[PDB]
Amino acid sequence: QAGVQKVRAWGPGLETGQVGKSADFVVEAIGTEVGTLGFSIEGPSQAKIECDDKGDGSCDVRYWPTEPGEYAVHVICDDEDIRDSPFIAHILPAPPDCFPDKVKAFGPGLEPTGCIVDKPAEFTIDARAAGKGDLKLYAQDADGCPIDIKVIPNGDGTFRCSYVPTKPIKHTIIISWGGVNVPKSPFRVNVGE
Ligand SMILES: [K+]
Repeated sequence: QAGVQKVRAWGPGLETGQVGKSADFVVEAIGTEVGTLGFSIEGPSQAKIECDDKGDGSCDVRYWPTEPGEYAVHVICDDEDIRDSPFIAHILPAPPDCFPDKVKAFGPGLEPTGCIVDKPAEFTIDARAAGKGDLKLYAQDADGCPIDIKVIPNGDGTFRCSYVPTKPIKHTIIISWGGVNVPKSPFRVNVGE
């Protein structure tokens, strides 16, 4: 097994976030089982890290940095860090004008079911209630491939998004605002076909 990468972590919490909001990311395991893994956090607060198994070979991991600054996120497979562990995340003070919980995202292209290969998967993002922030999307299929999402701002605080899935496998989409995961996200989408 010197040719295959057993474990992948990706998402906003690996890079960034905001005091008082949760820092979230996703971990996919192929080789060993999902509860085989450890996590620890090094930083200016004793953020409590928490793994949440989705049953499909992946989990939603999230922690709560109650202090601004630089945290080291460790993702461990048999007492060793995985490829890019640790992860340095810079947590920001909470801006008084950013509201990630208010972002709402929806569309056939974010639904668990119904999406089919080689056809456009579409959705919208409505940040009109969400105050000042940066939109950032992270997206991978289960084979670990990046998914390129077209995102066009309508201008009014609303976004048309689309991708064309290429294989009948899981595609996971994470949406963040102000560097913080939005409610309902990550979206696990079976591209059937
Ligand atoms: K790293």
